Amino acid sequence: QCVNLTTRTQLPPAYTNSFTRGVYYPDKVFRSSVLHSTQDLFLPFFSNVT
Amino acid sequence: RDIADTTDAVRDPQTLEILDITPCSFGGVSVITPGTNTSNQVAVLYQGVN
Amino acid sequence: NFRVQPTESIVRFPNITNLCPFDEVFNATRFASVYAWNRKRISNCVADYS
Ligand SMILES: *[C@@H]1O[C@H](CO)[C@@H](O)[C@H](O)[C@H]1NC(C)=O
Ligand SMILES: *[C@@H]1O[C@H](CO)[C@@H](O)[C@H](O)[C@H]1NC(C)=O
Ligand SMILES: *[C@@H]1O[C@H](CO)[C@@H](O)[C@H](O)[C@H]1NC(C)=O
Ligand SMILES: *[C@@H]1O[C@H](CO)[C@@H](O)[C@H](O)[C@H]1NC(C)=O
Ligand SMILES: *[C@@H]1O[C@H](CO)[C@@H](O)[C@H](O)[C@H]1NC(C)=O
Repeated sequence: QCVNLTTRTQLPPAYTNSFTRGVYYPDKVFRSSVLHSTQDLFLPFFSNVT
Repeated sequence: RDIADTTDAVRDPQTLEILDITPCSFGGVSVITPGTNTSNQVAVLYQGVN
Repeated sequence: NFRVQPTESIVRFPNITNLCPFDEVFNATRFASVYAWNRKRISNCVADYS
């Protein structure tokens, strides 16, 4: 079964300044007072989040 | 892990406790002797261990 | 140099998880036929072959 909903208010999405969000834990390890340099799949700061 | 990037604490997977791993406690051997003509006995110094 | 040699080796891993359903395939009262065989796919578990 499938019914056409229609009423498509076709509006474009906007852009927002992603400031510092999107930082996760790159590995499964504990570090205490350690500044660690990683390289992994990340979201850059001040990005254009939709 | 630590600043030197080595394993020093692991999580016990059955009982959820946190242990720490202090190393194998090796060291050097320094032998304190007079001359062979003077005497024949030595003293042994172990480098920096309890 | 002196190194404190290890006394024993211990292997510690996570507790036994959910078992694979070998009880259903082996202790069923009535099995199927030869031309019609029930293909059961078993995954996401540890297979106890003991
Ligand atoms: C919804 O409308 C479109 C318009 O072309 C049509 O192609 C489609 O079949 C319709 N959906 C259903 C479920 O009939
Ligand atoms: C991305 O964000 C910046 C900051 O507001 C903005 O100037 C720029 O136009 C945006 N990019 C697009 C394609 O709109
Ligand atoms: C694993 O089994 C032990 C019993 O030896 C139990 O004390 C422990 O809580 C179990 N682990 C988990 C995560 O339940
Ligand atoms: C031991 O005795 C004296 C004092 O060191 C020295 O002059 C002598 O040559 C030595 N004798 C040996 C090493 O045989
Ligand atoms: C070894 O460690 C204990 C623990 O406090 C200490 O009392 C003792 O003095 C230490 N001995 C040496 C030789 O470092």
